[PDB]
Amino acid sequence: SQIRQNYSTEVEAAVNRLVNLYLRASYTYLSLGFYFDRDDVALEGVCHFFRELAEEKREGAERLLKMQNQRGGRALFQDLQKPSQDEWGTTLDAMKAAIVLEKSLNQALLDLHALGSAQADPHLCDFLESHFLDEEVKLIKKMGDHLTNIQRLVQAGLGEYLFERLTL
Amino acid sequence: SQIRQNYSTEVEAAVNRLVNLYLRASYTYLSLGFYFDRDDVALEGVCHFFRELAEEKREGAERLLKMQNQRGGRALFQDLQKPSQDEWGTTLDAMKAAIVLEKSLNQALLDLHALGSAQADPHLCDFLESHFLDEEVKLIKKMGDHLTNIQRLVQAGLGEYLFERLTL
Amino acid sequence: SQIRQNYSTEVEAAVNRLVNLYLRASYTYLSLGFYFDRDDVALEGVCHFFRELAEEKREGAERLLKMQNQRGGRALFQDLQKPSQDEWGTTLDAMKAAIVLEKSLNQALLDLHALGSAQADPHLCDFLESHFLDEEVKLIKKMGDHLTNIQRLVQAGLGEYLFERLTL
Amino acid sequence: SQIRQNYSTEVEAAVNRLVNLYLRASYTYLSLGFYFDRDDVALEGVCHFFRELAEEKREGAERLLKMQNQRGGRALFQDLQKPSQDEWGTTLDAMKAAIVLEKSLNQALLDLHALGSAQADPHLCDFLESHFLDEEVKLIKKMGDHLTNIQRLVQAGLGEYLFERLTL
Ligand SMILES: CCC[C@H](C)C1(CC)C(=O)NC(=S)NC1=O
Ligand SMILES: CCC[C@H](C)C1(CC)C(=O)NC(=S)NC1=O
Repeated sequence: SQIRQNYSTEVEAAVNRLVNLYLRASYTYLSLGFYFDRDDVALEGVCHFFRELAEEKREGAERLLKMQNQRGGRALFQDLQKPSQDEWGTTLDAMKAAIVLEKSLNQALLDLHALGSAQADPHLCDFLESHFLDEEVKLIKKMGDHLTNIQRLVQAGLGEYLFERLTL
Repeated sequence: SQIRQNYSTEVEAAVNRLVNLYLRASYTYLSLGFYFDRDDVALEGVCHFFRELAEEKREGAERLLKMQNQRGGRALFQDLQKPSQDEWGTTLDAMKAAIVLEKSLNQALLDLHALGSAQADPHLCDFLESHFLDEEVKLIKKMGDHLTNIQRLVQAGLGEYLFERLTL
Repeated sequence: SQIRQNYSTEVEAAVNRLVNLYLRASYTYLSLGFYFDRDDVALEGVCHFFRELAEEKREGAERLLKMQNQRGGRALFQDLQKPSQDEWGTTLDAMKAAIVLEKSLNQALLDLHALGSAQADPHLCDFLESHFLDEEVKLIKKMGDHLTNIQRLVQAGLGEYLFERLTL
Repeated sequence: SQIRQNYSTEVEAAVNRLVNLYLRASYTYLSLGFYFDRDDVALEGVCHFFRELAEEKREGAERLLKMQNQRGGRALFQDLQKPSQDEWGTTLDAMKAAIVLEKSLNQALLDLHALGSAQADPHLCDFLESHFLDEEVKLIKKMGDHLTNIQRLVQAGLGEYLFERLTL
């Protein structure tokens, strides 16, 4: 590539993997969103919460793809694995699964940052810090807060309704 | 009729029956609405929900009557049977009865559509699809969502109050 | 399902398959979009054209999922297969592949409509006609128009630049 | 210096060198700009492109000088070497020379960042990342895109005119 400079093949490949992880995360949130839209689940606040997260992860993937091109790397796409569950249980179950997912994304980000540091790639490191690392930390804090409130509310049916109405 | 074209006597009669069904549905919702306005029931959100549905069914009947005339059919009215209950019990009972009513209207619509198809009456078929079929599907989904939330809330008295305050 | 009415297991499954097809189409357009964003391809008008299509297909999938829930069907997700190519060649190659993709989506829509008709499911048939069938016909006409203009322009390099600047 | 803290003599000197590089880059773009303003070259879009870059590099130098003072370093200026060419040939030649220049600036930035990291000077590292590293990456991507389009257009005279009219 005519523009490629200080961009290692290792980082390029790791960025492609992280794109796949973000798209897969988006797909998972899509599934979570429509599960709470089921007539036998019917928690619209929860549905909206997860659908918004699907959009955020998709946007994250697109930002990574833009950066890949800006650096002269080449986007390579793989199959997107279907979400790990077909039915997501209670709001509590769903939020626990969401925090597990975000922590795995966060760890992938931290791994990529470490790689960037080892390759002496400051543009990559700054890119991750500015657009991804703090966003993940804030989202995980929010999920933790939600989990704590859901747990304190669980009269389980009553608690789930009130959380959806008054928080989400 | 000078304007009548491709409008079978079978469809004409079925449309008159569907008008009666919609007016009867409107009357039922009128009764449901005023039951929840009783001082010993006193659930204003529920009262408003059903009164709005009474207006919707009445409007549906008028749209059918307009179409009957547009096609050159002749409106024939029958007695409107009084609603099946004088007292409607809990919000849960009422919502269950409402979904039963809507499914019966929906089935009458599907039957009429089938008749239209067999008579090769595309104007009728399009009319039902554009103004009735999707409206019914959306209303039934909403009722299902309500039923699910009411059920998860039923501290029965507390649940009924919260649903009325926070959803309706 | 408490709300499910006149919704066959066959249609439910076919809708799930069509969701997968739309998500896969969205993924393909995502890949096409970022290919034209490469510094060694650099056709921004083409990139934007395909990225907008990615968004349209994704929205189509979400509308299908909403309808699945409205009817009381159950969304089931499968792996999304990666796009059929990693590199998409010229604008001409890409547009040809795009029209092939849209025709396959269109055929899946026509198959589903035929299924709906055979199952006597007028809500499904109306849903497809109102939101999908005409959109596909219009998009395919537009692509055909583009293909014809690209072809008349192909001084191949010059033609590709002018099309991107003056049409897209 | 009363304010100087954690600012090594090595970084101070490297910053002075980078100021010289940016001023020299500004001077080069000034020359490129006025070459395309010649009546026997006459490509106003190209002239404007390079004149804007002259202003950007000059601003970059001033930001470095401001930072030097903020840290308690002492600005030292050297002769500015005249640009490497008096005449810049075709738009293609000029854009190639521009990308070579930007890559050399980028490498100087990466070297300075590496120095900062080795000296444990996080303020310097953050300063470069926030104001210089991403700007360079974006500018180099843009130049690569331009080069690719110029190349696809080169009927050389015709191609050069169209690029100037329709892109710049
Ligand atoms: C908002 C969900 C997006 C969706 C899950 C998905 C991946 C399947 C995505 O992340 N991005 C695009 S472009 N299309 C898609 O279908
Ligand atoms: C816009 C060009 C600026 C110009 C080349 C130059 C260096 C010669 C510069 O970069 N900055 C200042 S203050 N004066 C100058 O003459």
